Amino acid sequence: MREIVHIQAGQCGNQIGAKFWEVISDEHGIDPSGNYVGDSDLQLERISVYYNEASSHKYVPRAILVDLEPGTMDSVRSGAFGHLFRPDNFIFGQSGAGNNWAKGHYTEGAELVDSVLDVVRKECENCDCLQGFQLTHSLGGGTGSGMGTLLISKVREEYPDRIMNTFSVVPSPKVSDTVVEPYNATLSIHQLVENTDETYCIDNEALYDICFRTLKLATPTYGDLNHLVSATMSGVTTSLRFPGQLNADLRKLAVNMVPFPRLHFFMPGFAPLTARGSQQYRALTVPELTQQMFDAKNMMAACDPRHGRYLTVATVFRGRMSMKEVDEQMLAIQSKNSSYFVEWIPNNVKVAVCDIPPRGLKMSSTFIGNSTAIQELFKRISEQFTAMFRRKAFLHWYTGEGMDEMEFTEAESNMNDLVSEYQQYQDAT
Amino acid sequence: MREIVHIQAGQCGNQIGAKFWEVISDEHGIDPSGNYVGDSDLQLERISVYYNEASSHKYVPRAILVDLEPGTMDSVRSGAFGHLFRPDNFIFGQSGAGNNWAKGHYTEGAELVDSVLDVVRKECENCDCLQGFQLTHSLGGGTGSGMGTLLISKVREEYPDRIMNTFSVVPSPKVSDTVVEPYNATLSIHQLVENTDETYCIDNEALYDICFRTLKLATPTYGDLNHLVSATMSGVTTSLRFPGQLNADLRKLAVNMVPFPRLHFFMPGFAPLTARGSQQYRALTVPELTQQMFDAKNMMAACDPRHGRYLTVATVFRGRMSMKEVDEQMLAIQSKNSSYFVEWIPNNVKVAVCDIPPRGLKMSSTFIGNSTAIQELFKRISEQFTAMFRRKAFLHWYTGEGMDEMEFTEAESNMNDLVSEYQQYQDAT
Amino acid sequence: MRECISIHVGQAGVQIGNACWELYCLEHGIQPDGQMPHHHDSFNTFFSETGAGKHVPRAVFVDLEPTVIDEVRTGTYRQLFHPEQLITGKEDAANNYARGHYTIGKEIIDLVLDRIRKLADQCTGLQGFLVFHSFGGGTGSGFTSLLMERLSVDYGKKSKLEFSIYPAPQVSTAVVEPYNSILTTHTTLEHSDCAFMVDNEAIYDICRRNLDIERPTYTNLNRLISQIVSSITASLRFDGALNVDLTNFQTNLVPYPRIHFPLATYAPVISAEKAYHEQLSVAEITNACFEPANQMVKCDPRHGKYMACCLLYRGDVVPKDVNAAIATIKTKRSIQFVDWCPTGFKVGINYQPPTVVPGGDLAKVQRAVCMLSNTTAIAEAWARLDHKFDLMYAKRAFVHWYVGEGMEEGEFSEAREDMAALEKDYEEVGVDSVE
Ligand SMILES: Nc1nc2c(ncn2[C@@H]2O[C@H](COP(=O)(O)OP(=O)(O)OP(=O)(O)O)[C@@H](O)[C@H]2O)c(=O)[nH]1
Ligand SMILES: Nc1nc2c(ncn2[C@@H]2O[C@H](COP(=O)(O)OP(=O)(O)OP(=O)(O)O)[C@@H](O)[C@H]2O)c(=O)[nH]1
Ligand SMILES: Nc1nc2c(ncn2[C@@H]2O[C@H](COP(=O)(O)OP(=O)(O)OP(=O)(O)O)[C@@H](O)[C@H]2O)c(=O)[nH]1
Ligand SMILES: [Mg+2]
Ligand SMILES: [Mg+2]
Ligand SMILES: [Mg+2]
Repeated sequence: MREIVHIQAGQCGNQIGAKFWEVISDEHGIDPSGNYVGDSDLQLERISVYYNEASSHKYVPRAILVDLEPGTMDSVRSGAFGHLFRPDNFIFGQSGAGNNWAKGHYTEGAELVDSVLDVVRKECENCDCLQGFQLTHSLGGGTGSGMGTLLISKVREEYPDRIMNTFSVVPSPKVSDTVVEPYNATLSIHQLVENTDETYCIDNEALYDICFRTLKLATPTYGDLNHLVSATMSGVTTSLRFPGQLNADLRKLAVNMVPFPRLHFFMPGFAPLTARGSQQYRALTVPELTQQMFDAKNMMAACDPRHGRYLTVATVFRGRMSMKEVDEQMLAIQSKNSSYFVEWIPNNVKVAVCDIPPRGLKMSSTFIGNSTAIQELFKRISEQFTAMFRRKAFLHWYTGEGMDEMEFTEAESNMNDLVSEYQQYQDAT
Repeated sequence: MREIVHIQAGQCGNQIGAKFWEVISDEHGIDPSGNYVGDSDLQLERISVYYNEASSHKYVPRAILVDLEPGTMDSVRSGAFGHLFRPDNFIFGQSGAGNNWAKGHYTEGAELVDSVLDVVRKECENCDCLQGFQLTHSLGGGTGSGMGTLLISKVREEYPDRIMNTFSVVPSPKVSDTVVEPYNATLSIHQLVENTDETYCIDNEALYDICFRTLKLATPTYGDLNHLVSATMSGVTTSLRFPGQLNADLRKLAVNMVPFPRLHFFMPGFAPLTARGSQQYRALTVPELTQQMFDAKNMMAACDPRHGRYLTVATVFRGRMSMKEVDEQMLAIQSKNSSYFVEWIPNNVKVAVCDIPPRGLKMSSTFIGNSTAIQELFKRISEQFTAMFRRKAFLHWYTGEGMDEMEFTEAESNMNDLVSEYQQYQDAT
Repeated sequence: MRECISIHVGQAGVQIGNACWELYCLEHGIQPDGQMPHHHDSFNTFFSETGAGKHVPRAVFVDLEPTVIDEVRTGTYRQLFHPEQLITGKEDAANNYARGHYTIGKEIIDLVLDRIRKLADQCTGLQGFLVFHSFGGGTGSGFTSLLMERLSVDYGKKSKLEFSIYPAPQVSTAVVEPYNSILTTHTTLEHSDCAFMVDNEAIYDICRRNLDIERPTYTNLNRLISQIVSSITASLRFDGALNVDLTNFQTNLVPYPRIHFPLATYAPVISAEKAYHEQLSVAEITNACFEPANQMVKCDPRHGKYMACCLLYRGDVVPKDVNAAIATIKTKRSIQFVDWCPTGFKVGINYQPPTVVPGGDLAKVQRAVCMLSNTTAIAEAWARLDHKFDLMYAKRAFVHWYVGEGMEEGEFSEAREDMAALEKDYEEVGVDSVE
């Protein structure tokens, strides 16, 4: 029951989804061929939430991988652990979006979302009781950004009374992967603010800092980055995937962390992160787990929480622990660290505890903070977009495929209004 | 309970500390790999004072080894008995202080002081009830004397209600290891006199004479020199690590040995010290232990006590003895040798007894005397500093990295003020 | 029916009590684990009786440092004590009166009083408290002075006996002993009923000559002090021809409200080999307890005068030769009484001979004498300590540790004038009275 439909967009979505399904199959004891090989029955107790049963006791993921360029699909099909996805779900075009929001939203988007919506409707009607949607993408690319936006809009139109999470790879401030980032970032963020429910912003430079400093890795790669992101996502889902002392669901998290309809940009974090050599010199316990959780250096978004106030915080533990210790340490953290907590939201900490530890670990924890440090990211993106649009660069290639400057002005106004409201609620008494 | 944090700065501190944790591990029966191997259960009764319990019954020392150059950490890490320290505590820079105080207190030490303090603070929270700090450094180097002072000032600003000890190695009159010794020593004492509860001063040639005429050694290397200091360092703490007839602790000594806030420069000592060949011709008993430690020949600081008067005296016995024998002789020593004891301090002797003898000995002790003869050491350093400062020799690489002439003339007036008050109490009636 | 509880404060109190409760468990035949293998009850006054055959002591062990309580928790007397009674802190007072009386000892006093109330309410015929504490320590001299201010308020008028450890003139461990002792005496002078003094140096000489030993560790001294403590409360637990309760000492040894400092004495103290060649009659153990070399405080009674006395015999003792021996003692001119005390003797005879612990230095005897004398000669002990305090305070040595830990410089002056008045009163009334 409570099935979740997973949608992956662009190269980043495809790679992150591949790592995510690797982690989920390892967690549920599913062989790469697609048949159960595990030992305990607690894995089989709730497997329909992500997987889907099929004849000869096979299990097929409920994922819909789609991207305009066929290279990622060919890679995921030819590589290992590609024998279990359903080929019908493999949807692709011929020519990529070319880092163009207009091309990804108005040119290939038409047919691509027609086919994707057909597949989505079939999967949903096959589902018994739909719980929500998951979409992993990037706000910097063309196909991922534009076509994920179109998919989100169509899914919102079709299923108004449903939840969906978006895992967005936000552009970095230091080094830009693409020259025209701000246009796509602004348009995508405007559309998401319009018609999404919750969004977990994830950066790349912050992940690289985490991997180099904490994990002590010399050559951090996209494999490790996607591993970290997938671990965070699995930690998020495990609360309803597995039984526990104090269960939590996606709707519970949304209710507890979203105080206002326009404030759903969270910062994720994971604990514990330790190097291979220095893992036997630490005592795994809730005190040190929370201590590692609640420091800025262990933040997956390139925003320093010391520059803002935590509007709300959620903490999903795993493994076996003591609720007395958990609540006592939460109270201690709140009392010692009151300065950067919002005064008019008393009791601004949500805690959930599961009962199944991750593979090869005694206990872990996932932290999700709705803070006011995203204001700086939105301000930086808005400033870059303002400069680029004022000098009118790269814009005739968004105007030449349907759009106009009215859309850009509206998106910039919406972004500025959002950041102003965010600051004004940070500085409220 | 009542655990202490060990901080080792400079090269001498790392070399002394590398031999200090050899004695503590042998006392508690801790294998070099880090797992308990001892037999008696009294050793493990109080292990949290120095060691830290980890996963799978592993013990990791509560030490923070830091030095500006990476040459010293290579030896301890790559050498034997370097498999038990935590790699996080190994903090080092790239370029040494170059025997400069300014390069270890303003320029290079400011880069590392924000990283070690994040490990000192982390160690305190995991600690149950902090007792105090222990610092081993040198007064003639650049990082041991410059940066070790910086750590003292910052720690004292965060834990005011704590007691810390400095096992400094004060320079020597006969030979100078570095040409610019007085500039570093004078500038460090001006800071150690303000943010330190007690300080144990140790010379180098006074350890050579002891190893020559008493231990009967012809070529005493630094391995046989730091071994003798470590025994004294481990004798102060042993009162709060093992049960005894008359217990003491770090705070208990500071009350008895420090009559005034500025007069806290002590002279340690040890007994028995006998050669390997000539240990069968002596009867190990209390009457000869007290006789051996009260002569000017057996003193680890090259200052003859006959030139001054003992203000207060401690005597931390070990082994198993009779309380009547101990208290009978310290009266005889005081009565027979009443000439060099201060008159306005009746009963200027503190005695404590433990119950666990040191490894390979029936009984031992440790002598700590707050004598007035230390005055003659500060008089000499202030004499050498004055001669160099008038000609402004070597001074222009201290002014070139932050400092100035006005700073020097205040660190020497304070030094001369202490000497004046260290003598007006010797002749006071 | 008659209940009294004992409080042990500091290391000296805990170590003494570790040997005192080894003696009570042997007199009443109580196994170390609380089970059982003049008597009809006996143990009811000290051992509260639980549902099963187990008896638990009415003791409250309190200390600030935990390095000595865990010795009791681990030692052979582990199953006896009630685990909730053993109260311990985090860090000691470090020989500081301020730390153990104003700042550190104030975070634990509320817990200690809870255990006292939970013990007094269970009993019905509570008589008084026994406090075992030192004088030169930090938590044995500053924390025990906080208990009397609180116990004397919750319980209005009850006898509060003490068993102190006076700092010896020559042999001494602490350096700030004159500071702790003067401050404690000035504060406990109003909330105490009778403070017995025992010196560490005097017992060294007693255990050296009479017992003929060479290595008298602290275990030997504590085994001898406990005999006096058990001799005082011998009439409570056993029948006798002439009983003496706890309140009898208050109205017989304290002529004035400020002069309540008797000094204990025990006899006979002989070795095992010397016991065979001695008759051990009543008429000579009385003589042995009166010689100046057998007193347990380093002061000679010859210099002073005996204000009052109290002899507590036990064993095979006839009430006739006790009178004859005492009458001879008064006639001897070595001792002398005060003019305003025509009668100065109080006797008490018990029917229980003293017991001997296994491996003890003392030998089995059938007679014993515990003499508690309130004499003027103790005034020389206050003068010596008052000179040490004035010597260090003139140069203001060690003061900065007390001032910065919750005290004012004026407190040291008040504690000095009080000891000057007490010393003056101890000789003004001990001198001859005109007319
Ligand atoms: N965390 C993470 N991010 C990635 C990874 N691979 C790519 N990205 C990000 O995703 C963006 C790629 O843009 P996409 O949306 O995939 O665009 P595309 O699929 O190449 O097609 P076009 O939009 O037409 O350019 C880059 O800017 C990267 O920052 C990855 O392996 N891990
Ligand atoms: N007792 C003892 N003293 C030592 C030993 N090794 C070095 N020393 C002393 O330590 C001093 C060295 O100065 P340090 O403070 O260590 O200087 P450093 O750590 O090399 O850093 P720089 O001052 O920048 O060179 C010398 O003057 C020696 O007297 C040792 O093994 N035992
Ligand atoms: N007779 C006797 N005296 C003892 C014994 N142990 C300690 N003392 C006395 O106690 C004195 C030390 O002061 P204490 O009150 O015991 O110190 P403490 O109880 O550890 O409390 P702190 O002062 O805070 O450390 C010494 O001078 C001894 O004379 C003992 O076993 N027997
Ligand atoms: Mg592409
Ligand atoms: Mg160096
Ligand atoms: Mg103590």
